[PDB]
Amino acid sequence: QANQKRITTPYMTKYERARVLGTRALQIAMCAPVMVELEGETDPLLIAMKELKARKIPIIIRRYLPDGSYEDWGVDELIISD
Amino acid sequence: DDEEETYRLWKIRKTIMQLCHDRGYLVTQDELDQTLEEFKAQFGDKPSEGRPRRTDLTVLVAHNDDPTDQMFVFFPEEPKVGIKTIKVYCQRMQEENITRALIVVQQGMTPSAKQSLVDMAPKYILEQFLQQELLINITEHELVPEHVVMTKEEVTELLARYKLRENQLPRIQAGDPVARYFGIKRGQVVKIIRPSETAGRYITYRLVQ
Amino acid sequence: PVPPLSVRPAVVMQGSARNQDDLTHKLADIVKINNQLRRNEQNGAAAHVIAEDVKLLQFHVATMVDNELPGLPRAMQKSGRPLKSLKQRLKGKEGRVRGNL
Amino acid sequence: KHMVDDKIHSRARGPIQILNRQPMEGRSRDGGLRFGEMERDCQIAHGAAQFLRERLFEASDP
RNA sequence: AUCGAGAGGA
Repeated sequence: QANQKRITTPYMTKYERARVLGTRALQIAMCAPVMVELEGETDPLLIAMKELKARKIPIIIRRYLPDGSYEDWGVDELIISD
Repeated sequence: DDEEETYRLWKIRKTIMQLCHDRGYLVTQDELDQTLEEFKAQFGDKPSEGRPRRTDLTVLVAHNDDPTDQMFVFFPEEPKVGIKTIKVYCQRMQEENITRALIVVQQGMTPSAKQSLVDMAPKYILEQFLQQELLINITEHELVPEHVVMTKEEVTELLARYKLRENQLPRIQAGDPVARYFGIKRGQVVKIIRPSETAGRYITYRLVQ
Repeated sequence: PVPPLSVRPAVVMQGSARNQDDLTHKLADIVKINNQLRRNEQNGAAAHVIAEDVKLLQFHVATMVDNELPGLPRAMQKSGRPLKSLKQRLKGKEGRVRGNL
Repeated sequence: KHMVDDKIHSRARGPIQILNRQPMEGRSRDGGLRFGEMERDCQIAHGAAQFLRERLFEASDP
């Protein structure tokens, strides 16, 4: 599939948001570098929420189409609904 | 005893003309909506006495695309259709160069005739219809949405777009009443356009298996 | 096929009574009757006696597989209670699938 | 006779059964709660695949 | 600890 075109919705889903937040929170809790300036935050959930609001999440979503193909979306490339 | 029979025959004729028109065949307007008086003046008033005899209600109708492709409409005399009647009809289609026909039985089909219908399908194809299902036009019921046959090009286009196999699609049996009305075959796909209360219009695709 | 000890565990009493599983009891019955059949067929036995032995071995194996066979009586322990077959272990609710998976 | 003191019970990695390595039954045996078919049903409707895996595999019988 | 039964609560 050419990267120039994609058929999936440009909006992140609730399930995608939940799993991205959980995975990034686990990564942060396992001593990963942070992409935001932590004012005083010390808990991975709110750190990941701040990273999501900053659109600086180093995670790529592999949206598997039913036909067997997949489209790769960056978190920064998806509109956050909430 | 007689008015009932002529009314039944007129209604069957109207239903067959509508079925042929829906199948894409040359059906004239007057023959499409033929009234009781016109039917009487054209065929007769006393089917019991012989006017109209069931043999005279034969219909020759041609396809829109090719007059070289046309089908026969038959109303057999006997109540139960036998292998002899099937054979004489097959001989008639052989001499007249006809590949499609409709058998409008009065009561039912003999098992040998049904087996011959099954086995002889490739060269000559012909279908069997009880008289009772023909007294009403099924496609005009409110529960029956609009069914339209898809050409091979449209089926390929649909499959290409939805990136799915024919299997993935929902199915309609070959013995389904609407499938029998349209005279489709296993492997063809129909397009069902029905009103919806959540979107207005919905199109679903059914593959015959 | 003989299941391992995990499938049919030997429970431990509050003292030292090592009660065997019902599957283990059925297996012991199968082994004893199979040895009896082997010795009978190696020695001289009547046709009807061999047929009765075959019927009993059929019953034992079939009750190990499933102990709810129509007509034929259920396999009873030497206490007065019906046994539990491998089919009963995973039949409905409280069974293996619906109750542990 | 319904005194709450006889109804409260919590479990965190207690004894397990012998036939299957799943938590025991009954507060008297320090057994956990049953995450049954309807519970898995509601979690399916939720879409919480990781929570379903944690309940039925990770926290039950890894 | 296992089975079975009974009594119960929402």
